[PDB]
Amino acid sequence: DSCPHLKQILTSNAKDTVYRNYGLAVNVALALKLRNGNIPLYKTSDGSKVEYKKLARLRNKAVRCRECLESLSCTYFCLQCSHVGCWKNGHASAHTKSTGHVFGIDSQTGYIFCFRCGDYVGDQRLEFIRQSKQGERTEPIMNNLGTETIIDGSRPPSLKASTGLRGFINMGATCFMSSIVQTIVHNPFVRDYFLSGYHAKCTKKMDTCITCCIDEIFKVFYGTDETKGYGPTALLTAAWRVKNSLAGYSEQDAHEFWQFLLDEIHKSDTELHPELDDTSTCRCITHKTFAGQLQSTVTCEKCLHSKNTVDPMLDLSLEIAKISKDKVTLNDCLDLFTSKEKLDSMTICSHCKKETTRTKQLLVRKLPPILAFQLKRFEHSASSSTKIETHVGFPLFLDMEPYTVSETLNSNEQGRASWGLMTYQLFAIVIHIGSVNTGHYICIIKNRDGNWFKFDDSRITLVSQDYVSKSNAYLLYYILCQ
Amino acid sequence: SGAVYGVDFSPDNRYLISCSEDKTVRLWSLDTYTCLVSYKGHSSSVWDVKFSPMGHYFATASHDQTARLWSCDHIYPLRIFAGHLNDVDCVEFHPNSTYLFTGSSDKTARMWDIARGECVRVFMGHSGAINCLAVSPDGRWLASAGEDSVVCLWDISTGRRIKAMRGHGRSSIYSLAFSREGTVLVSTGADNSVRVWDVKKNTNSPSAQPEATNDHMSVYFTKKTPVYTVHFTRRNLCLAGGVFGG
Amino acid sequence: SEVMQETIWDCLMSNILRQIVINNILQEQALRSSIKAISNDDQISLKEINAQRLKFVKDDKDIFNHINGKRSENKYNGTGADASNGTTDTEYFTCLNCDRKIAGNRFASHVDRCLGG
Amino acid sequence: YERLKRDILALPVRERRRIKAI
Amino acid sequence: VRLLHLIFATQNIYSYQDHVPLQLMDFAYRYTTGTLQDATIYSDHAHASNAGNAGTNAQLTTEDIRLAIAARTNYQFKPVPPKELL
Amino acid sequence: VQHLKQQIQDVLVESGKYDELSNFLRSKLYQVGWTDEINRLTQSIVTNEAKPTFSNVIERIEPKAMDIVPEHIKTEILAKIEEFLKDVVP
Amino acid sequence: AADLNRIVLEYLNKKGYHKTESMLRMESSHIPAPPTNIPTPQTTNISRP
Amino acid sequence: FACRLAKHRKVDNIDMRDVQLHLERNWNIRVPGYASDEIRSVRKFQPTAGYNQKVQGVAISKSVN
Amino acid sequence: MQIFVKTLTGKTITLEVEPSDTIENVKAKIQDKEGIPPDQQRLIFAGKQLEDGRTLSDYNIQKESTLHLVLRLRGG
Amino acid sequence: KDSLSNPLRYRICNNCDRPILQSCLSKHIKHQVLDGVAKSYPLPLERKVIMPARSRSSFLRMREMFAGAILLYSRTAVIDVDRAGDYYFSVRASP
Amino acid sequence: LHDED
Amino acid sequence: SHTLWSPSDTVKDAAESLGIFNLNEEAAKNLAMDIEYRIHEILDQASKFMRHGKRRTLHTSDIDRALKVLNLEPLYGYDVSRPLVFKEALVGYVDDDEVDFEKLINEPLPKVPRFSTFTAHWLAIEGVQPAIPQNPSPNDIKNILPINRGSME
Repeated sequence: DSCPHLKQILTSNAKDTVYRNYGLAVNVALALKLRNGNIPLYKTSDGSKVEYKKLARLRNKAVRCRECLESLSCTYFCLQCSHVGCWKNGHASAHTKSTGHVFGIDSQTGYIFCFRCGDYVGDQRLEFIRQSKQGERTEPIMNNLGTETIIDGSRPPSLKASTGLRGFINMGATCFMSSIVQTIVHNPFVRDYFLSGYHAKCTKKMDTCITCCIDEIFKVFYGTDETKGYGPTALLTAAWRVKNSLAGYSEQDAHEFWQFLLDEIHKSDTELHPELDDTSTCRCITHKTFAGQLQSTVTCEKCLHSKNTVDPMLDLSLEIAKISKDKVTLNDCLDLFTSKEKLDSMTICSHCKKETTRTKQLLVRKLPPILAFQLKRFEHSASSSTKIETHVGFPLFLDMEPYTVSETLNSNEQGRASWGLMTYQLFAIVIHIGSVNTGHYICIIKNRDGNWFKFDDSRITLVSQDYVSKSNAYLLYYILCQ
Repeated sequence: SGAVYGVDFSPDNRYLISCSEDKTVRLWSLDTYTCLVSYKGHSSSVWDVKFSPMGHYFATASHDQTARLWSCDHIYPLRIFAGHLNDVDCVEFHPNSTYLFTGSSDKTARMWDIARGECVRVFMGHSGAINCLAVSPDGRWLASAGEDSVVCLWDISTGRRIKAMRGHGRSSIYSLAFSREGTVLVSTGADNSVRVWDVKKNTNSPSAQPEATNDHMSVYFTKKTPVYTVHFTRRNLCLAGGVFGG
Repeated sequence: SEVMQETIWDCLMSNILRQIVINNILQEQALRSSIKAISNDDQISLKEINAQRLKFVKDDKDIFNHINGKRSENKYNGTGADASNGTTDTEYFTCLNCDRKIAGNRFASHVDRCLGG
Repeated sequence: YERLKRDILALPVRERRRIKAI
Repeated sequence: VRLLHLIFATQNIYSYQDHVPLQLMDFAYRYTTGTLQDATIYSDHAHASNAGNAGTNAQLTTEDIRLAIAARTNYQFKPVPPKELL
Repeated sequence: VQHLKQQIQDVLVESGKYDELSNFLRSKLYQVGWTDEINRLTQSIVTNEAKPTFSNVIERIEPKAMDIVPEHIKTEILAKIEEFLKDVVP
Repeated sequence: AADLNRIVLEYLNKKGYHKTESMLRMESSHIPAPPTNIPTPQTTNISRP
Repeated sequence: FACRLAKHRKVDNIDMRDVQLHLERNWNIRVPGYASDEIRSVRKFQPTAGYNQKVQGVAISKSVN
Repeated sequence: MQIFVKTLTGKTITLEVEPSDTIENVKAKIQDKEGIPPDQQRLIFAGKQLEDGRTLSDYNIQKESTLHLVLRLRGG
Repeated sequence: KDSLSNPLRYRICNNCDRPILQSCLSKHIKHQVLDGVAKSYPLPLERKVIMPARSRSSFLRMREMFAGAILLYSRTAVIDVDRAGDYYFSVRASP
Repeated sequence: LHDED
Repeated sequence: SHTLWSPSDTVKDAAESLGIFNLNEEAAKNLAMDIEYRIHEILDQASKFMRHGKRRTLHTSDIDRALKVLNLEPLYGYDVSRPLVFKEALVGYVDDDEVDFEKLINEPLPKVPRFSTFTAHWLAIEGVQPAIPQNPSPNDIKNILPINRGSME
């Protein structure tokens, strides 16, 4: 199975030389390094500033073939010299025949290719964690009898816990809780915060601390710990101690539960600081991942654009009443949100002394890494509320370009189109079946390899993308990609 | 008097029947090439007229949203079948010759007992019309072909299609047929192509025989010719008929 | 200009395809080496890619079976009672606050009355 | 033809009336 | 008329012969002429004609048009499927 | 000679226009669903052929993956590459 | 979909000669026929017009 | 049809003289008897200026321009 | 001071308030304009639902800030 | 960047079963608008219904016979003398 | 109807 | 307005061509409604006659029969030959004129085509499609991909 040519090398100092050369090669593609030749500076493009610098750019020093001089994405950086060869004309393969240097690093992804096999070396656990700097800790990290007798030792995930896919039994009306929790534990930023152990600053226990209960859900779902329902039960016990209504006895809103969990995480990060951080600008997981800001503009009838207000948001609540009676898309909902209104308010303009009805607009000032949307699926009538059950078409990739502040103000100007494409990927959906006062909540999440899963309390099932896009979305979870 | 829309032969093969839009059905000999009888019980255009598998009884389909089953001796119909909210495009007889399958532009299909008059089963789907139907010799299987361009294989007892063969681009499917022994069928269409389909890929007799969707053995294209029919001979081969040349 | 432009596009397209395929082949080689009896990946409850010949986790077209091919309760059948084959109605959890077995669908309502104490 | 047809329909001033009949 | 092509587009029939739009428009003109003609007769009828009794002033509300059309479909225009009869 | 293509690419990278082409193509291919379609096609071919061998998998993916590129993306990115070349070639 | 099951089951509830027992057999319109055979002229005789 | 045409008369009352008209109009049955209701209008084919303007306009388009 | 509320339809309305005004008071003003009772209103600012007994200043709501009004969709 | 590029990369501690991110292991071990608009769905004004006198008469006759026998009281419509000319009307549904 | 019946 | 067929001018043209003045607007809206429905009605009937001739390009015989079946008067005088113009005309636009007239004598003779005779060939012996006789080559790769889909062979 494993590559025998690499296995022949892996015997001591030769293994260590291979560790160093992979770690050196990956460093110029790692976002978190001073050696990074593409990816440190993002402005009006994901790939601007860096990518194309003459001295040390990734395109001319790693994506450029030595033999044919072409700029082709499929290139390999050699482990035994500073040569770079392309796939397409066989030049990396020509080098491996001619000089005997048979191992190359893919310049797009960092993956190791063995040109004697004709395949990537992907199965070796050391190789995979070696690039992220764990090569010199490998003997403690590995599971051996000489770790287990005197120190903790690590194992790879079990087969049926590797993706964290697990049902949460309905305990009365806990579908509003279950649907939200599945979005949270399959959210990568949240998952990686928990698996990194950042809550190792904690007050201690899952009886009392809501963040610890969420950590126990992660441990039970992706690892081995007490019992399958234990972390959800601990979360119910903690939720009861802070707010009985949202503790799962009675039907409740999913968006209110989403905000409640993120606020309790923010409170835990606040309580465990050695001194009080100002909020905003908080440094917790919630306000570095879901926090954006609106710009509420006020435009007077001389075109004076002041005073503009800046409002922090963790989600956007979008009206669908127009959209339900029009072309039924999510983009049209966003255009309704960023529309200009002429208000009912008292207005006195400082510059011209006009008392005309002010123009107000809402535009995005700061975009979050994860963008959460609530569709306002409810309307109010003659002393009664009803549910807006209409389908709303949402894309799998969402461009937030025409909803950002200053783009609208550059339309017709010399700076028109100075704001670039900002592309989110859809990774989760929460849907509601039933009316405005009674129903059921189902979650749908997406993970690696493009797979989509549907979560219906205890029932987890595989689902195609084309059945996910037909669902009556209430909450939509979008993660930045470009 | 009017255009001709359906024709059918006698299995003893010395007679011939031919419907039209002038609400006539007519009978011809074949040793003198001569008419013998006229028939009239219909209020509107008659689309397709088909004999019984045995002889003696024939049936017709019309725009009067009704179907009449005839004999050949008596001149006015024996039974009248009425269950369609639109025009009855096609008619066919199951191999026992005690059932009739009407299919219509109402996007539905129906089955009738010739003696009873009234509809034993109804099959619904196929967003679009219907044009042609077929029966597999063994008594489980009927074929629905329509403007939607998706062939649907139906099971009489279930009332739910066993398979949904997908292919044939986006054009009307005019004709189709099964084998001598139900192993294979054939569609035939207006997208200038014929399309052999296997039928037993996922049915109750899963014959697989291993090495857009499947259940699609091969497609034979034509020289810009819409095709209109087929006829499996006794032997392996089909026999086709099309128009328009080049 | 067209031939040079197609050549530039083809280099962009081939590099992108090769990058995606490398990521796919390495991941699946890792999953097969790690788990030799791999039938299903971890996956999620939400459906992934539509079923294929390398579909991991049990996929039911009929919508009735979970990722292990087991019935949850997607059938409201039964004899008018004990129905569901026993889903969550016939399950129980041991409550650590009072030492009682509690029906699982009643844990939330039990907690509010039990933790009162 | 469809896109050109809609563009020519917009060439007439009745594009507004066409837009209202939704 | 280009709008007639636009209406053809609703039924997936983009294969016309260009005589059809002339013909169907001619038809609708003929039809509506007859319709709002006999509806005008009925508007006269409410205005109580003979060989000189009163004037003739036109309003032509929708009810008269409804009358003038129901008479036509009394002997035309293939109606709802008469299933029960059959 | 055949160094014309490399020299042009060097101009496109150094001018900053290669980044703008590469980002635009990636933004379109992601948005029209192509990126997730290639991933699904790659997983399907792995299952079909019973192999995660990169060289064998790539040969059945890459022809099909190139063909999946919508006409709109292909002719739009081509037109943009052509326009940047129109500026620097006689 | 499920609404059709709801409505037809309420219908059959109202049909007094459709009890709960046989109404479920009525819902067995999703089991098809067995694979049967063609009557070769080995055993089965002909029939008359 | 008679009762409908009587209700059309904006008076909720009996039906007379509507049968004679309905017969004379839809069927070809005239009755030379009791009611006497005719059209009274030649149904002229020219309202005020603008229609015959269109007539002469398309006429000159036909002949010359 | 003036603040704004983006209502259920997306229409924005204006309220005259003091920094010290309580959430109850604000909800009463919204009811006067929109006709939704206070116990049916959820008022969101900066990712939090505004709670009765608290003031606008407790949530850092300033001149020309915008509050977002929603209802509740209950499920079990 | 590319959060769904590969699975969550982690290892499990063999002492306490916790999933551990790789960076935490060592420390834990210590135009078209008009197409969309063109959805008119036109209607007629009036439709005919082919219904003779005989069929409905026999039906209604036998109906009111059984209605007076088992249990006006039949299932009837209700039309107002005013605002008629509409196309569907309500029902009394008196048992 | 036909003659004999 | 309500629907297509703008009754501000179309129905107005009709009525003001008759010689009235007082057609309330909503009435003409409803009239547009009715005539559009009649259009869809006749159009579906002629489609029913279209797909019995197993063709696509609907000809005039289809709608003529479709009238004859609706107990509705026919419509004469529309020949396929001598094609259409829709000449323009302007007024202080209307885009209507017909300048195909002014004949005095005709003495032309129609030419008869061949009878309908059939051309057999051979196609698809045992799965494989020959290209030597009257058949296609692989040129359906150039066809419009929604049309003529699938190729397995």
